[PDB]
Amino acid sequence: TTRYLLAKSAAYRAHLPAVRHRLEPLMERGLLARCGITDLEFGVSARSREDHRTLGTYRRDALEYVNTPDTVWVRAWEIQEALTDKGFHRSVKIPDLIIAAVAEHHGIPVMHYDQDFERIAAITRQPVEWVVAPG
Amino acid sequence: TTRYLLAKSAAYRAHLPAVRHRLEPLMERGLLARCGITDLEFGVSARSREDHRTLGTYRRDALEYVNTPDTVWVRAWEIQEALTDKGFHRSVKIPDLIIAAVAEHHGIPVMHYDQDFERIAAITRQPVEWVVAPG
Repeated sequence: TTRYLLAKSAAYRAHLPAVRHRLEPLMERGLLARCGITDLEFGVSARSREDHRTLGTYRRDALEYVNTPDTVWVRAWEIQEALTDKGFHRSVKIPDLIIAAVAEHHGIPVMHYDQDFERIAAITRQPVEWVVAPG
Repeated sequence: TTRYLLAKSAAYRAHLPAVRHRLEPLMERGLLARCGITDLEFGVSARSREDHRTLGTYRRDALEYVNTPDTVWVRAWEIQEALTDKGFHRSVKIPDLIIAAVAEHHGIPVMHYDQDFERIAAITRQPVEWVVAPG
């Protein structure tokens, strides 16, 4: 039904059996999504220039593209402001703010393995989901 | 004449006398630029929610805005690919790729204090400048 914007923390664990068990059916159904910044974070995992090309081909084959509206910069600033008094603005990574803003714009959950997405969602009220139960 | 897109590595050193000596005249002349992502990285330095607001007001008063075109995501991916064989894709931060793409789009140098901008410029041939001589 709804797609999930897959965050690095889950993608980098796609090889673990429980995580694969969740991600493979979503992928086969076309329910995993990517955007500009999640592709960039995925590209860090390349092991050669050609492998970076292989990874790009995989991502374009396996995850549905969603656009990044130009509102993400201010939205991320708003979220960062709301995280500041608790001090989370110094630990929540800038790319994760952008990912959250993209997912919120499209009305899709972020699928992740990082409590920081729960810290963002406490502010935005947007849907987020652990790829597998954290415990 | 030309503006400079100010990167975090220089902004975070604005209090050092040599750096202030370079940045204050540029600021007074309206020659320092900001974009969505450089403002986000600056916001990490806030020391309270209200201070985050103070910092935002300062940035809007002190640095000229430039837009972030939707081409930055693919441009950053291209740069990351060209950094991959040397291994720099695993150390050059995603926000710095975006900053470089913004500056390149606008034809303005990045003003920085991080050799990673020189690694990017070796690929793109775009202008970059140390805020003060690195040595």
